[PDB]
Amino acid sequence: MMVWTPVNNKMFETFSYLPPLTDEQIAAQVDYIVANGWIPCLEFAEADKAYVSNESAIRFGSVSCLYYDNRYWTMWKLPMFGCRDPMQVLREIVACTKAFPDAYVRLVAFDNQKQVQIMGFLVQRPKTARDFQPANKRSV
Amino acid sequence: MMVWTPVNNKMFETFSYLPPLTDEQIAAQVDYIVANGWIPCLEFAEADKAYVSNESAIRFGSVSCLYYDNRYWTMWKLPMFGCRDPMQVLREIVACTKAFPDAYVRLVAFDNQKQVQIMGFLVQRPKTARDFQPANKRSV
Amino acid sequence: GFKAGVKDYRLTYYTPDYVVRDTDILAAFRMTPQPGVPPEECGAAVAAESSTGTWTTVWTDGLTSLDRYKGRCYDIEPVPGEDNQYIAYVAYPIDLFEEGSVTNMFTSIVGNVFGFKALRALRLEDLRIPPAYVKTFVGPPHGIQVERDKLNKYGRGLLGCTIKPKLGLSAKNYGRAVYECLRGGLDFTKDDENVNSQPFMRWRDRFLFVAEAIYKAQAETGEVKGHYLNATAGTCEEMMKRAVCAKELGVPIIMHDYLTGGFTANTSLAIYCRDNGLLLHIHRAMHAVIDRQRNHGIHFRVLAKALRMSGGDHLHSGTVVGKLEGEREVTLGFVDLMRDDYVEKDRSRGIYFTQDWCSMPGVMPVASGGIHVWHMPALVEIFGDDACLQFGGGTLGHPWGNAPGAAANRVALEACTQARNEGRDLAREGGDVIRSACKWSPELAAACEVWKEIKFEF
Amino acid sequence: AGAGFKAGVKDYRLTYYTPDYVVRDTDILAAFRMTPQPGVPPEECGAAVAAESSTGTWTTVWTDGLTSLDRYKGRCYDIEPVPGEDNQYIAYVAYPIDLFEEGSVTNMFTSIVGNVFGFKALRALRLEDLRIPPAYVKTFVGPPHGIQVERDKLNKYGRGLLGCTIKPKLGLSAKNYGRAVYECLRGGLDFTKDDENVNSQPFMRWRDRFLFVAEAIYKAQAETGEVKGHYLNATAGTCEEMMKRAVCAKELGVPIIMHDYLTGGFTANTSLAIYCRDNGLLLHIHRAMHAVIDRQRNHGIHFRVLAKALRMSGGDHLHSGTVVGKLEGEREVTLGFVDLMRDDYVEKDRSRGIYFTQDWCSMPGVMPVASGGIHVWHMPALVEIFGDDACLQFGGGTLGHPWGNAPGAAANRVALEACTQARNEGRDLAREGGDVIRSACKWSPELAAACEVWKEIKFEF
Amino acid sequence: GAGFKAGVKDYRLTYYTPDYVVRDTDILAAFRMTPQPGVPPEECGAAVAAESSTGTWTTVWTDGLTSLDRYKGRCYDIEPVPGEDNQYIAYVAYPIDLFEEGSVTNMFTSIVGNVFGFKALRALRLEDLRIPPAYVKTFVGPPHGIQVERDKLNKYGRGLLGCTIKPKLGLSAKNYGRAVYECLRGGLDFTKDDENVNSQPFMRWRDRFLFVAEAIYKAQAETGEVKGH
Amino acid sequence: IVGNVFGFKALRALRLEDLRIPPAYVKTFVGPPHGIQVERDKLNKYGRGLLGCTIKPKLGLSAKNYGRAVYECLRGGLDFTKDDENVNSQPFMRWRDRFLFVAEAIYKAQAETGEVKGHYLNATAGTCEEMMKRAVCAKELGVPIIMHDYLTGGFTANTSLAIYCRDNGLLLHIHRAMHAVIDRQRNHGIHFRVLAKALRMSGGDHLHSGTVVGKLEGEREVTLGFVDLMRDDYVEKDRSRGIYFTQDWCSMPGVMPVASGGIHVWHMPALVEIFGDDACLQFGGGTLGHPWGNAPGAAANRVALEACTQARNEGRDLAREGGDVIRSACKWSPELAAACEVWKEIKFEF
Ligand SMILES: O=C(O)[C@@](O)(COP(=O)(O)O)[C@H](O)[C@H](O)COP(=O)(O)O
Ligand SMILES: O=C(O)[C@@](O)(COP(=O)(O)O)[C@H](O)[C@H](O)COP(=O)(O)O
Ligand SMILES: O=C(O)[C@@](O)(COP(=O)(O)O)[C@H](O)[C@H](O)COP(=O)(O)O
Ligand SMILES: [Mg+2]
Ligand SMILES: [Mg+2]
Ligand SMILES: [Mg+2]
Ligand SMILES: [Mg+2]
Repeated sequence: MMVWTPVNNKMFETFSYLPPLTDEQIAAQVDYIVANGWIPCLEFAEADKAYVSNESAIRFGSVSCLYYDNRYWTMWKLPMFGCRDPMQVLREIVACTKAFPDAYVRLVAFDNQKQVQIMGFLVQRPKTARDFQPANKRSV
Repeated sequence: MMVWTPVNNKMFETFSYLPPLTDEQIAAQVDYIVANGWIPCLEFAEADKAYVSNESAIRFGSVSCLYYDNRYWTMWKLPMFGCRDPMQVLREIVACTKAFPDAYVRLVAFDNQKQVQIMGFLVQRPKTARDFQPANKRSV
Repeated sequence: GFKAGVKDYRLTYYTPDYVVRDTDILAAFRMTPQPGVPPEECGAAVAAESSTGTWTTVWTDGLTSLDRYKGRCYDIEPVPGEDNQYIAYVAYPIDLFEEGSVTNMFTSIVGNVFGFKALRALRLEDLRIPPAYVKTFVGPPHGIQVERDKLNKYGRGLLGCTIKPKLGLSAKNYGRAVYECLRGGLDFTKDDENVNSQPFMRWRDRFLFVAEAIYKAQAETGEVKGHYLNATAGTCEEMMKRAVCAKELGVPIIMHDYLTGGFTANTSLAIYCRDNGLLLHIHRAMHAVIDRQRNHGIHFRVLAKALRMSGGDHLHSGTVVGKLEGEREVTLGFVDLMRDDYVEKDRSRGIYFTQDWCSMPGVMPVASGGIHVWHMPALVEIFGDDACLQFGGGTLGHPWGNAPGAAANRVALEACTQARNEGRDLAREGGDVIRSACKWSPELAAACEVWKEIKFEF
Repeated sequence: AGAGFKAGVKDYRLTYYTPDYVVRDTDILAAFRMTPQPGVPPEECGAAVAAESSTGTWTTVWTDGLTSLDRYKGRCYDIEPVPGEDNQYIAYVAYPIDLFEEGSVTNMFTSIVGNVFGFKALRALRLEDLRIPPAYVKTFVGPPHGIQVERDKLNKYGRGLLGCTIKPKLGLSAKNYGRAVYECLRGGLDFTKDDENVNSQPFMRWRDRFLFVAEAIYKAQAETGEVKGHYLNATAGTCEEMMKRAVCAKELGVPIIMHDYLTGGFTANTSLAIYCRDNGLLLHIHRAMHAVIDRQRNHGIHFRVLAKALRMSGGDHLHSGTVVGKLEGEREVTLGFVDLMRDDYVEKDRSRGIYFTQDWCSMPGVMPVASGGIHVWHMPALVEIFGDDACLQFGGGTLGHPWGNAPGAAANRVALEACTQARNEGRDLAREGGDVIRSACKWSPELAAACEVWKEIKFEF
Repeated sequence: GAGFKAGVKDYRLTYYTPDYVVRDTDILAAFRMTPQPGVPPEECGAAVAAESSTGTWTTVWTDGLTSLDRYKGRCYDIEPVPGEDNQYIAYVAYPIDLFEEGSVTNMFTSIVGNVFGFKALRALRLEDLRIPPAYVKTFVGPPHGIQVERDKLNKYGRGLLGCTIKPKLGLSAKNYGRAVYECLRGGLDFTKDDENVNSQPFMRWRDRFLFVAEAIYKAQAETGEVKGH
Repeated sequence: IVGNVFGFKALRALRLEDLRIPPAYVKTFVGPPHGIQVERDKLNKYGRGLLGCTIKPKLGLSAKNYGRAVYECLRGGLDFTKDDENVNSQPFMRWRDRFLFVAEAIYKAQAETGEVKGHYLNATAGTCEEMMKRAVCAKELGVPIIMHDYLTGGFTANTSLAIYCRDNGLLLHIHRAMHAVIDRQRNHGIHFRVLAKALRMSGGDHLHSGTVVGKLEGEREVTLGFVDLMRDDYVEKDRSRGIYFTQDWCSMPGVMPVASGGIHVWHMPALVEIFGDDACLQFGGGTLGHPWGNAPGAAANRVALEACTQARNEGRDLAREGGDVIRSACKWSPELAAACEVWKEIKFEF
């Protein structure tokens, strides 16, 4: 019987329960994005503004249901509309991680028909980050 | 095609749509009463206090649902408990009509298990009453 | 200890040696297992998955006392004349249920089990609601006695009438038809179950005109009159608005579709009716989706007990003889369940459990649907005085109009009551009583003439 | 000369059977699976259904002349015989829009399924589908949020959502309830839920539960850094109670409540959906008691109808069945009504039980929830059936794990995330299903302990 | 193709679609358009359709995040006006999704909100609207309507007769009631406050209401006919 | 005044050009909830125009996307963003969803820039009850400002809302949707100056004044006049400006003119010249139309405005050296440069 650790095992939504994505597993997802016609986009946030919190709810009445800060990240350039080139997306991932080496960075895709974000996973965790666990030390 | 008259065709609950009860039809009802163990009783009312109205609702707020004046009539003597004698009931009807010749009078019977009046029909209409129709002149 | 993995339900939830407690709720299921699923296991699956159990073993069981809280299959009868059908008996502890909530009781007892792959069909035939659970319900707003006392009506059935056509009439015409029916000698008229508020007739317009009719007919006949105004609605707030308006208008009675409305809305309305002295007429619209088939569903007697608890002064009982199905023996049984304080187990009537209602008022049965004057004696014979009999087509289908139509039915009903009272046996001299009355009443005669040939037998 | 009042019975088919009728764009259409009594002509039986669910009774009434029966009558306009069936027909009825109260599922059901099912003149009746026209659809508030808005509020994209009914159903104290909830949620589940019959009871009073669950939600959310929810139950005996509980949930700031729409009822349910819209609560709908109505093929109402109904009344999630789990659900029909729940426009498709083209005219979609007797092995099948827009729930499949809830949760989350990656990578889940799971068991110790325990377990009969 | 291209372009490129088949649920507007000299009718019609629906003056990138096809107003037909040099009827179709259920306010805000003030046109007139049933069903609509009114009032088989009290302003509440009583008892069904009779220093509203109420009831008792004000 | 007379057979056309609202009548009105001074004090913003931006496309965006766009615009340096006048509550985006996401955007941008931010959440609605419901939610969210379409909503609803705003300290932005139906033609209708006096009395903190130079009509001299009527305490008769009466507002607060619609960075100096500091300038397309997105778009406009303000302050005459000030700033700011490049040729003259 192994025990799942409460310290500091912070996750990151889709795919953060799998082993970290290889540069090629990332590329495979980008193929799936362009395969389906979806719009790719990059978002980033500094170490603080990355996790969901609620310090603006100090200004609220009883209306803080489904309100959390730091849902929104900062948009890297614009979303890439009708840009059907897998190569060019991977290049933008690089340009972005390069400009913000200390940021969290995630890749997202929008479906414009349903008008909703259709996928999204993390591509860069900052180096200073001490609040996650490697995939093997999650249970002791 | 005959038309049912609105003037003045006032009725009186149970049996008032049949032809008026013969002294022996009355007696047949009283047999039914005694046969079933029910308590017989006589009630009466003067010409005004006979019909359902609502002049006390002038004192009410919005609470006059299922409130009507003149539901209660005046009890003749007392109910005849365990009195299993059909003869004596008929005598009391006579006693009462004799004492109040100008009153409406009705025979009623109580079930004490269910605690409810279990039957009731009119036995005397006052002579001055001009607001009823004989059984044949109800439709023209 | 905790042993992960699947095991048989029967290990934990089949307990044939269990003594039922006076406070247990008991369910009688008509079970039809899949081929090769042993009856004991099926019965235990039902007991499990309507109480404490899921499909694989959970550790959290140890935190509590499963012995205290588990549903228990405690007896299985095979069904005579049936290869693969059993009556499974489940006992549920009282602690399983929210006080005063029919909705909760149904959620547990009929919530999921009916959908199990491991069975072909399931039917809930009866529940035993123990006194200590019955005491947790407000129950009917008034009940038969109080209703009779409020209306000042005794010693005969009550007479009602659904306005027709079901939909299509304006408020003004609705009231017009109402006045004519009421003044002829009917006690009640009603909105049709699906008359709510629609483009052709908005509810408040109807409520006003109906109020007016009720008052005209009452002043004219000198008898107390009523019309069941429909409070059934999209939302509780709309349902309540309508009830409040009925109250404000002084009218004595409203109706609700408890099944299409729902138990939660219905209990809310019953409580409002208790608190404001409104009589509550319950229409069972949609019951036949659930109670028609013998193999699968919930039997009507259970939907009736349920409504008695939630709250209603009238509940439609069926006619037996009219246009909608209703077998005689089973009907007499659930009418007893509706009306009586104590009803002894009687399998010949479909009554699987002794039901003690511990003083909860009784609900009045309403017999409605394709019945006319010829049925009168049969109806008076089945139901007795404590029933409401309704003639929709039976009144607005009379050749001389509503007033005559009403008069006809009133006379027919009074005649049969007198006859019954005089000693005549209604089951035999039925036709005779009616015939004597037609030769006597012109309005009744016109009615007998038109529906003489009309019967509902298949 | 004319058309006057003629007292007495006649056939329904004279007025209510109109096979030459052109259906209007605004008519509500019904598809009944009719089974007449022997010797009752199909045409007459269908007209009876149309009549007694609209404007007609059993004998001719005079009041008909005051109004225009033409304008308002229900109309049986087509009858198909059923292949492989002696005495079974599909009767098509058209009801004018005027027959119905705006925004009222309750009223629609009252007309269409009110009385007819109980007719002596038929052996069985089953409502298979309804065509709710745009002009009626637009009268409903409909779902409080819908799939897109839910995903936006919760900030969750690109995969199914994971849920979990706490067990045992009944018997757990409030403190223990929250305990379990915290442990499931921290392992990687998105949601947990009250069991449908967990309301307020002697062993656990609802306000105690709501408080402890709120604390569990917030602990788990702070620990994982992912948004968490638990469907607190607002199902209650009275509307006033039901509202009290919704209000408390709002007051706690928790994201989501649940309602048993059929046992609570449509009136109560529409009320709650309106409250949820007005306050930003997500509403999870449990379909307790549907099987009493929708299980048999000959009689009742088919679930796809009960699902259109819930979509109109209001819900953010609706239970859709699993196909592969412990409760019945045929695959093709399920794919159909899931489309009915989720999509804006669904073309007629009889292979899937869809009798009518349904245009939902922008009413938000309801998220299907697949729950009941599923475990990790079922994962690929589930992802294959439902896609991303669903929520998968593992009650036993979580609290039944040998290592407890957090490990249980973790297992399921890995299982789902693996299939999603595979799917995305091009791997066909219908074939390579077992492979994806197996790769992931040899990789994750928690998933492995799970696979081991439920490897033999299937639901086929 | 089809990415984000900054800069102004012609409205006609996106908002003039003369090959469009109107849907049964679209709201349709008929505008009497009068473009500035040298502004092509097609472009002026599309400007109107754009700026009353989804479009602004330069291209915005956010268009890509949604489906303009689904949401855009469409100029779909232009008739020239006989006997008119520079006047056209432009036809605009708006998807139902554009509008708030039950809100006349929202409808007028879109349709007649900004466009009438465009530099690119001399004049604009909205001549008609096609309110589709599926939009109409979202309104409560009139409280009663002709039939129900007549039924309430118990008045049938003739025009109804009303009368605006005069002088418009200046009368005291008591005089107002007096005049009202005299007009109603003559055989008028209705009298009325003048549109600008609200509540003023010479006659406060609650005063009027009370006296009018009295006039209504006197006239009604006297004539035996139902009376209103 | 405008009830019946415009429809008389005895005349061909009628136009109301001005009204003289006497102090004794003015004093009977609550008037604007806050007014220019109080607004500036509340927002802590001084010594320049305010910058706003209508989210685009007008309709079609989801709540989540709306908030996303809002955050990007606000963090670039705009003071305000706003719902489009016809953004109320619709199938594609329900109002409460929008209000919540926008609130989040407002707070993120505020924390990031350290400047006070706002978004005019639209309270315009079908019924007063709905209008109020929306205002209450905005208050409950702590957001500083809401908007109303006073003409399509109507005066009665508007005055109600203004009073609510006064009572709860909400800023009220007024959109004049539909005015052009009434005020466009010279021969018939009501002139806008009258509709502006009216709004000032009914209540509003901002009122759209037109641009003169942008996509919608507005002659310069008349505009300068009614802007004075909106802002000032005392305005002398001046027929050259269409002001037929001396208007004394007897201390009723002033309404802030909002200049919006088809304007971009090249218009900046003309705008600063016309309105001065006490105005709000709005760039919808002018922001979401920028080739690098909203944040850059915002930054561009903010720089353009700050430059013109400095120039003005330093003595430079903006009516002449206009193009110069802008040009200096493009060669200096990459974001502004990209903006100037795209809309250089774009003008509105007919
Ligand atoms: O709609 C109808 O058919 C009725 O108004 C009867 O009309 P008629 O009297 O004209 O036949 C009742 O609702 C049915 O009795 C319901 O059936 P049940 O009582 O079995 O629920
Ligand atoms: O009570 C139960 O059985 C469940 O909590 C599942 O528990 P497990 O995951 O432990 O099986 C759900 O309520 C069922 O899914 C209902 O069925 P459906 O979704 O078909 O309505
Ligand atoms: O809908 C529009 O066009 C705007 O959002 C401007 O958008 P852009 O900045 O993208 O042009 C404004 O509502 C107009 O300014 C209204 O005109 P006015 O101020 O005259 O009332
Ligand atoms: Mg009915
Ligand atoms: Mg459950
Ligand atoms: Mg006037
Ligand atoms: Mg705008």
